[PDB]
Amino acid sequence: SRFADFFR
Amino acid sequence: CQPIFLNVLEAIEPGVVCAGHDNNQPDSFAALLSSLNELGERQLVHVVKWAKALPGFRNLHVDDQMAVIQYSWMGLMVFAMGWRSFTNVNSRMLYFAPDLVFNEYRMHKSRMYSQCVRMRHLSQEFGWLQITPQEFLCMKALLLFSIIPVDGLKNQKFFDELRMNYIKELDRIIACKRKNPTSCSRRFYQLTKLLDSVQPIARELHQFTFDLLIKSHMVSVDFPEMMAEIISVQVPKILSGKVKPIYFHT
Ligand SMILES: C[C@]12CCC(=O)C[C@@H]1CC[C@@H]1[C@@H]2CC[C@]2(C)[C@@H](O)CC[C@@H]12
Repeated sequence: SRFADFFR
Repeated sequence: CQPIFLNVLEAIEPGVVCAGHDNNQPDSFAALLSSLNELGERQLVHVVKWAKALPGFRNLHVDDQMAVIQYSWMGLMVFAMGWRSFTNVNSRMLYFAPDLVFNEYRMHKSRMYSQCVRMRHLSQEFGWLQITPQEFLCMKALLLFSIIPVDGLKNQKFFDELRMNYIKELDRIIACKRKNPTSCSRRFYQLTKLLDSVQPIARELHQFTFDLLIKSHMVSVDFPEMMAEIISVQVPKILSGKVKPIYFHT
């Protein structure tokens, strides 16, 4: 997700 | 000497974040809650950037980095909001954003007056205890490492090490000007008590936002992408007892 994309 | 740790927290502290609320429109539960939800989405972006930049944060497993932020954003945001209220309008009102300042009327229209009163109280604690800008910064950092799953994290040891170091820093911020033991001891007591009080407040807001997500479609309340996801996947874990806050005192 967009949140996960912050660490991915 | 050089306040390396404090220089960092100060340097990475997020700037002003607006909610984009239309103050030219009459207050309504839907408009107000929708504006708070969008403010949460915006603040979350800044919280992610802030955290990733904290000393030692990258030592945590990537999955844990995401976890602590997903569990702690509420307390962190509420704490920062209480400080803003204290320093901007002296706790007279809840200063969520420059364009979203709650007075009694909005506290009531939002349908979360009781929770708002507690947040206003916390805000007043900042004044009653004479919390310094530096104590605020370190306390806020410690809030990011104040809630974990009972089953532990991916790499619990790295987390324990990090949390311990942040407590150590809070402890030295207290002994900077103070040269008396019972003095430092008293201050540490007050702050830990203060940090603990954020938890019950976050819990209530967690329950409130959860119930709101469930029936948002019925009350015309909009939840942004990241908010909706976190509130339905992570927040429940908290409400069902799987994830709990770390209290200094019990
Ligand atoms: C974190 C925010 C928004 C950022 C802030 O300054 C604190 C404040 C506390 C109440 C939260 C709000 C975000 C949206 C929520 C979660 C609403 O759904 C109900 C409680 C609101």
